[PDB]
Amino acid sequence: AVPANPSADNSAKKVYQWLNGLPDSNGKKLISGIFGGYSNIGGDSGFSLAQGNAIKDATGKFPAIYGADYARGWDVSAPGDEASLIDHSCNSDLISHWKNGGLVAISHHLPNPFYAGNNPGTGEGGLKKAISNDEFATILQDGTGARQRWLSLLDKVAEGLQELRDNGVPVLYRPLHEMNGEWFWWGATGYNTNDATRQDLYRRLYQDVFSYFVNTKGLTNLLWVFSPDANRDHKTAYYPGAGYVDIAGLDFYTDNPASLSGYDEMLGLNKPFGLVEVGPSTTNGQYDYAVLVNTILQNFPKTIMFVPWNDGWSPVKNQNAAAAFNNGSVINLGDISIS
Repeated sequence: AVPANPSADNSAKKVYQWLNGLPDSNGKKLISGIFGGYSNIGGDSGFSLAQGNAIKDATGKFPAIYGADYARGWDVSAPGDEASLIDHSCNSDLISHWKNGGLVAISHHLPNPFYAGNNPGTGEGGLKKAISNDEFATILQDGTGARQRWLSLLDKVAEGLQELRDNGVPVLYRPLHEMNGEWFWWGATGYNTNDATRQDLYRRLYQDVFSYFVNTKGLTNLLWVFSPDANRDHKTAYYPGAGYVDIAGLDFYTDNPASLSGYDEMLGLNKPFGLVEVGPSTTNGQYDYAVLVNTILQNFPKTIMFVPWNDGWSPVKNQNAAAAFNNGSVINLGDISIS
């Protein structure tokens, strides 16, 4: 099994190979992570090492994967300043993390390129502003204002991913996540609706990102994550195909960790599978993270990573983080051995 980009650099190739071996691995086989936050926002949700350091304090382990998100799609910008809503100053810490033997994961709550200023007259940014199939289609038509903002957004993401490339850092790159959910602009029109033409447009949009980044931007360091929402239907209806995807993901929020649906559907892709976003439904500090680690290990053994979200989803703000992260089968920072 080789990366989807035929030009994948050595660093990305050796990581992907190592990920492909872990379900067969006797000892450690389940990679830990945390979401460190959003690049360049204030307060607890902002990116820093704080999320990791709090887990080191609670568990004595630093998560193996540190996640950042480049974008604040919930905020409006000036029309023509849309790339202001993408920031990658998080990269400096992510590079130290790779250098200490951790892995880096990038998502982006992208602004909605259909709207100048990412401003649809809604009272906020267009992150969760739905658009029709006709409106969505304009993001893929040469010469449109939507396509121009789209590429401008992509350029500033690419800038950040290129810096990481130039420091020899492979990236678990998770674009256009939870696409089978009705909430994001890039996602479904409806709640569990089977819209073939939205499905086709999403596949086309993901493929647009893939070739832009693979050809034009020479982003050799990316392992492409396709992570639908575990609590919505038509999970693989949005799959762009084996040629576009390196890692199969689910975003999995629940009060009962055993209730995961989509597992065998997603194993069908024949890709390394991860719970690339994880936490409770109810943000009340009762979620048992040791239960999750055991439930994975016993019931979803092909699973090779778990990445809790930040805030009230963090193991720190919940139960038995220590037990979860010190499980004999868990890979934390310091535990990764690659040729």
